[PDB]
Amino acid sequence: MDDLAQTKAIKDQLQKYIRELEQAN
Amino acid sequence: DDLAQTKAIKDQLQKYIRELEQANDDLERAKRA
Amino acid sequence: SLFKVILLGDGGVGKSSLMNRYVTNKFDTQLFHTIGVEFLNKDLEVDGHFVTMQIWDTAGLERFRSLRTPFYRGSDCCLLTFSVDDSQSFQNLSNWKKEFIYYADVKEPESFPFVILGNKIDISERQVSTEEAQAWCRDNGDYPYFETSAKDATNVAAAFEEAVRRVLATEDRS
Amino acid sequence: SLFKVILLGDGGVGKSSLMNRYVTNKFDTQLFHTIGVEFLNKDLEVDGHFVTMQIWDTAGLERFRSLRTPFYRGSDCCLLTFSVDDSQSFQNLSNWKKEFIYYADVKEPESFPFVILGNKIDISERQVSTEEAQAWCRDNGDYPYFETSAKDATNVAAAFEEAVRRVLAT
Ligand SMILES: Nc1nc2c(ncn2[C@@H]2O[C@H](COP(=O)(O)OP(=O)(O)OP(=O)(O)O)[C@@H](O)[C@H]2O)c(=O)[nH]1
Ligand SMILES: Nc1nc2c(ncn2[C@@H]2O[C@H](COP(=O)(O)OP(=O)(O)OP(=O)(O)O)[C@@H](O)[C@H]2O)c(=O)[nH]1
Ligand SMILES: [Mg+2]
Ligand SMILES: [Mg+2]
Repeated sequence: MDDLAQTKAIKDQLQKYIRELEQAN
Repeated sequence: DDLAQTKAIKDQLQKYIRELEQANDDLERAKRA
Repeated sequence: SLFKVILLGDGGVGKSSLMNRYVTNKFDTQLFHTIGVEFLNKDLEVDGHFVTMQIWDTAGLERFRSLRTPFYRGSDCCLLTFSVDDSQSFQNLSNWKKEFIYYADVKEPESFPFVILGNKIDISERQVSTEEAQAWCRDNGDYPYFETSAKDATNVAAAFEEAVRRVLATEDRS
Repeated sequence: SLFKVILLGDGGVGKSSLMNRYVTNKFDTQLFHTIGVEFLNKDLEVDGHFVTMQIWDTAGLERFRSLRTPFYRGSDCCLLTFSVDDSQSFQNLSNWKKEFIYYADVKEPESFPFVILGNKIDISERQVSTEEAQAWCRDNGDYPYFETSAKDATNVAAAFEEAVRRVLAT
């Protein structure tokens, strides 16, 4: 699933980014 | 369809960050006023 | 064939924990709030029928509404989740049904399959009783009601399996 | 195996426009700025070798640094991109090269293949001349230089093909 896996990895990284924006706000 | 569906989620996530980015542009332009 | 089922409910009632218990038989005390949506696949057999269930987990927090709502559409069955230690999460059920009905755009709401979950029954100090939850289910669609614990695994498997039944029952309604 | 080539450079230089032009042969006037990363598969013949390739597209804007840099690992070639109508994008090429090397965690970073792209050469009023870009390429690793137009589809495949040649060389 390296394409699925890779896309999961991108999705996860986007969720990290939101998690840190929200915790400051 | 799992690959297709994950891409849709990522798209929404990216869309959300764009909206969030807009929200902060509003507060920063509020601070400047 | 594939069955999409979706978990809706207030932040922290245990939607993620319910899904991780069912799919991976694990439980986590320090579980992070869901950011947007997640899904997992599980193969099962319900009443002879071999079936793949795609379980959609959503963020309960208000600020993530726009993140979750574009994934309501296409659900065969909705799992409304509240916590028995949280009266507010139970009062909100009407709102979560109304939100699912709008964004998935379910015409024929009178027959669409919902299954209600009172989670965290392992917690002694309850804040919602069994009868008042059972009352609400009888009056707002006559839905199946499951008292569950993601922590203990109580009635978790049964809750998800029942959702497939409700889907099979209306898919056989042609 | 799968050649990974990745596009870095200032926001709005045309990274997503080059990748989309090369892979799907489309160009758009009002593309959204990239949020994080993207990748498209692309398979081709180079000098008669069949090659499987994955083009990675990264956000130019600084606030998205933390989204792009986890994905530098395992890249085979890096395409440093500027716009010829934007002298600031050209001056920042060194900053992009250093950002790649810092996060890419590549063995022997001094011999890693970079290809340099000066995009938007359809625009007549240039801020960066061909000669100064070539001087910089020659003086900062001796990298191959390609002038491109995603808009007019100028020299777009040639840049990605050369990147493949550089990986094959390595
Ligand atoms: N005792 C007990 N605790 C639980 C149970 N389910 C969840 N918890 C705890 O309560 C917290 C909330 O669980 P979540 O699954 O994140 O709740 P949620 O509905 O997913 O919350 P959102 O993701 O914000 O919608 C978790 O950190 C768990 O440790 C349960 O059945 N019993
Ligand atoms: N004339 C001309 N315009 C271009 C060309 N490539 C891109 N543009 C325009 O310049 C803008 C920038 O293109 P993008 O590809 O989005 O730039 P980018 O590097 O992806 O920007 P970030 O996503 O912020 O890194 C686009 O809106 C295009 O209309 C080109 O080759 N010629
Ligand atoms: Mg959750
Ligand atoms: Mg881009």
